[PDB]
Amino acid sequence: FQEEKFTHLHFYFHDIVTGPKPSMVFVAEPNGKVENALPFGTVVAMDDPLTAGPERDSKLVGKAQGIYTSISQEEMGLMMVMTMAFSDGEFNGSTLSILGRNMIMSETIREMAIVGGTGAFRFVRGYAQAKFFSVDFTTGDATVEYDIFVFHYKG
Amino acid sequence: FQEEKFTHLHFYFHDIVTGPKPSMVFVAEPNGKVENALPFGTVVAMDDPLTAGPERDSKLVGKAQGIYTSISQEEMGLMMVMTMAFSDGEFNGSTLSILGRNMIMSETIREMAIVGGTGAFRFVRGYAQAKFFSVDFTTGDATVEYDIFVFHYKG
Amino acid sequence: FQEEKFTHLHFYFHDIVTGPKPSMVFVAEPNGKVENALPFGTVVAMDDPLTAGPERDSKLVGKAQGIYTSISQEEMGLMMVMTMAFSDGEFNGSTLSILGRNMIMSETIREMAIVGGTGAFRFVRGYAQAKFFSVDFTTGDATVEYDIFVFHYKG
Repeated sequence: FQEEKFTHLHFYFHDIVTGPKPSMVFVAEPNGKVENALPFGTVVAMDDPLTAGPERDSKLVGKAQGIYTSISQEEMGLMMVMTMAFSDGEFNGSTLSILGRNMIMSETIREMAIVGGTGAFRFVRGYAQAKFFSVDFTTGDATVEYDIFVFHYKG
Repeated sequence: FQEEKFTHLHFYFHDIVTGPKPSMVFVAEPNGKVENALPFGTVVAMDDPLTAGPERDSKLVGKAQGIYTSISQEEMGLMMVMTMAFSDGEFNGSTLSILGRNMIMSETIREMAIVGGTGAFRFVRGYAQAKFFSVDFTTGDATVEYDIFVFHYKG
Repeated sequence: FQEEKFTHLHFYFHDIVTGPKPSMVFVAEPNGKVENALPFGTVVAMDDPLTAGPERDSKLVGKAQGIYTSISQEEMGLMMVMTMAFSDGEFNGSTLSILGRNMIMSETIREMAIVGGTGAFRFVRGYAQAKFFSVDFTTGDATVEYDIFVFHYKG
């Protein structure tokens, strides 16, 4: 391929459901609630911290902001529609966009396309691989390890 | 163009509204219901079978999973935000992403960009053409013929 | 880069909240209403005119159709999930897709990736820059200047 730059991004995504300041909010629950899962059709909006380490209080490097939707009638699976926006590193203000299926119950390493980027990631080509560091299905709290491989151009 | 592989995909998308196990669910209906249409602002989540033939019981080849939104005040038109995920063929586990307008009342052949892909379709370039095989606007039941033309790389 | 065509698009986006025929509708308001802002998790569907000039009654060149979501807990910021569809110009029926963060309170020039296109914009590569012409946060009425730079191919 012809891109001028390659970058490996590695960080941890936190969906914080419990506690006094959750990172998300239910947008729609057309099938109500069920224990340990999000019923088909549930939509959640997220403002989720991205950190350098698995720990919530490790260095904040960005936010994953968007919505996820429960899109499977047979198991819990999510559609992620979101940006990853970076704020304390080598591409402050730059973003990556994701529109990807996320089969959190049946795939251990989950691939999502990078469908766009801005700033340093204008015209980006790339992909993301997500895997759990920790998940509690009774509450929804999750810490998700991301590796993103992006090919892009001079800023 | 420079891609190493080309694939023509051809299948049928089923939005099943009637019957004992619909494939979709209303997420939001801010303008209620109207006969034979989805009012502006309506959002539906889908877990829609993709089959090799027009018949519902023909070979299941994947699922179209995501949301569609009624986005026109003047006619019924949809925005599709979804993945197509393939499960019984040459690219099991691979997906394609669509973020496209879908003017089901005023275009007979409807083009939607492939905005991303995974697995076999990592780094994909392509487009989809959709046209009705059958539609019942009084219920919403629809069978939609898809041709997708994708350019991609070795797995 | 290798594209055969380049096009500079310039137009004005109107989100019309006040008046007898708003261009949008609230889809979900999980955190209710607040003065001068859209609370985190709010989703709006839009059928927004695109015009050649800042004036609402200047030449209609297309529609921006999709949803925007309030995705920040700390300031008002939007995720745009939408198509721009053109109707009275050099690419009638063609569309561009956007999946981008839109930090309307903290960035004066806001970049969004073009994540796909159709028709004349099949296989497009490009980006959008948005900046206010006018905004009234007490009502939500906004006129937004867009420049879009797209690289594409013969039709």
